[PDB]
Amino acid sequence: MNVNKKKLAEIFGCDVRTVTAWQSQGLPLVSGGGKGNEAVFDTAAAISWYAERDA
Amino acid sequence: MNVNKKKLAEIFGCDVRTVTAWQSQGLPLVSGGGKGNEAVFDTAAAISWYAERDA
Repeated sequence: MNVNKKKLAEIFGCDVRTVTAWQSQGLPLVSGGGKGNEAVFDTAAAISWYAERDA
Repeated sequence: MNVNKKKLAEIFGCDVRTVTAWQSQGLPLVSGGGKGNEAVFDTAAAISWYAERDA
């Protein structure tokens, strides 16, 4: 689902900054820029990415 | 974040029934029962479980 970065962090159970570090590592966003209610991610895409990195 | 089954489904990008099938496979719930706004899951626990399945 479409979520902002803080909501992504909450969903994953990580700090927000960890998501931004994940962006450095290839985590896709759906629409960009940065922290808070700016960068929008899709939960399903983040989970697929997450699962394909340490699974 | 504490979510119901339909919200877990939406987050993962699966049908609700896939979550119930995931429950058959060891997916932890935080508080149980069944479908819709009944069974409550934590997103971080579900993601950890999902990621540890097969990658």
